[PDB]
Amino acid sequence: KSEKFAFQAEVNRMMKLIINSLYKNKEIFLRELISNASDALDKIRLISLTDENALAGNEELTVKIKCDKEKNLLHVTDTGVGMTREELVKNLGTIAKSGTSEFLNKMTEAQEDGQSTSELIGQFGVGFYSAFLVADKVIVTSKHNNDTQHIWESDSNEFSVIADPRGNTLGRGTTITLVLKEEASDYLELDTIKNLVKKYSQFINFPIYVWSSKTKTVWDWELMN
Ligand SMILES: Nc1nc(Cl)nc2c1ncn2[C@H]1CC[C@@H](CO)O1
Repeated sequence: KSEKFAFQAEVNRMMKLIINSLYKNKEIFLRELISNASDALDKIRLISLTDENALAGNEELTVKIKCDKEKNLLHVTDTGVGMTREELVKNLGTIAKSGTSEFLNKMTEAQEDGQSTSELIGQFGVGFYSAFLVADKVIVTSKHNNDTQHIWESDSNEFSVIADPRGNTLGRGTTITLVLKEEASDYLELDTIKNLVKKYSQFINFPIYVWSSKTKTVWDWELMN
């Protein structure tokens, strides 16, 4: 079943531009993943204004983050609109999305004339690739109302997509899972991530939770808002 794909040339070049742009600010990857989740949440919310059964698969609209230090994984899950198999292949593997080409051009000039590019990335919502600053592997599990649950996975040298054998566990939404580099083990620490989630979510119109503990050990979603 597992079908392999090569990234489109432009995306390879875009990945490199993005990476070298935030290379001294690796922490910004989290802000972009949260921003992406926010976008996905706004889409499903707008769709709910028309489609009455829009939220059936998952009546909540949240962003939930969890550190799995023991597995060296960081997970960013949203109950947003999700992506069908085709959207996983197209949105992550190519520049087809309308204004992505515009970003490639502006981001290239800006970077040339010493202008800030940090805002461009957030502006055109192409911050997903900054995950490769702290991850050796990025896995995107997604469930869209019009398709079954799939998994996209990449080490940046190519990518695969397979139907998720685990069935439909998300309900609706997306999970970005990062297999962190050694140099980034820090992002496995609750205190660190929790701090980042707050410094980058105070402007999100959706509730943002981090799976934290007290310590007898109590585990539950802590609202960072
Ligand atoms: N979390 C995401 N949810 C949805 Cl529905 N789409 C996403 C998400 N993260 C990334 N994408 C899509 C939109 C931008 C594109 C390239 O980063 O991939």
